[PDB]
Amino acid sequence: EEIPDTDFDFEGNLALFDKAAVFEEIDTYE
Amino acid sequence: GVTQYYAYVTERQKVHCLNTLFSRLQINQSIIFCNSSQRVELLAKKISQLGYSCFYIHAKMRQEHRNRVFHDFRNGLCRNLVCTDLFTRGIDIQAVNVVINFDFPKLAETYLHRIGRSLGLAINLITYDDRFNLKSIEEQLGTEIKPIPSNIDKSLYVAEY
Repeated sequence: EEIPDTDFDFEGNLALFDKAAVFEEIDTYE
Repeated sequence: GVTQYYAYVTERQKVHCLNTLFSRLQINQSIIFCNSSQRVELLAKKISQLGYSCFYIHAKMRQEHRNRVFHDFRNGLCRNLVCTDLFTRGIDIQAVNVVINFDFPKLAETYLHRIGRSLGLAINLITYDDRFNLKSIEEQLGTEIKPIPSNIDKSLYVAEY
């Protein structure tokens, strides 16, 4: 429903997910 | 020969993301997977509002309805198909060069049955809630799903290239 007039910012949003750090946290605590 | 990528999104970002994919990818035909029948119909309504032709197919339909729609898709009557987990023997439509997991699957066996076989792209929409399933599926399959780059080489999925 929320569609800005500009292209979706793939790169900015991928900075919100530190995949390798999350995975390691998952292995340590979860 | 299938290049796997993920975009990191929230649920409220997914449609804008999908509209950007439609806009910027050299899709010939595409298959888009959601995690339920109800969400499938919802996304087909939405794709149609964004301007794109689509068919849709799910578990809550008669088998022969599903077969005809898929034959109509194979013949090019629409360019995108929205569906649930209907494939057992693989995807044998040659024109499909972009598969999209609008919802990331839970099980590695689900993911395999979606992504065999588009040259082609598999694009995964990943939310924070999908993080454990991303890790589990990467591990079970022995695969890596790389972050979507700003420029996708056309030789990876456009057959003229």
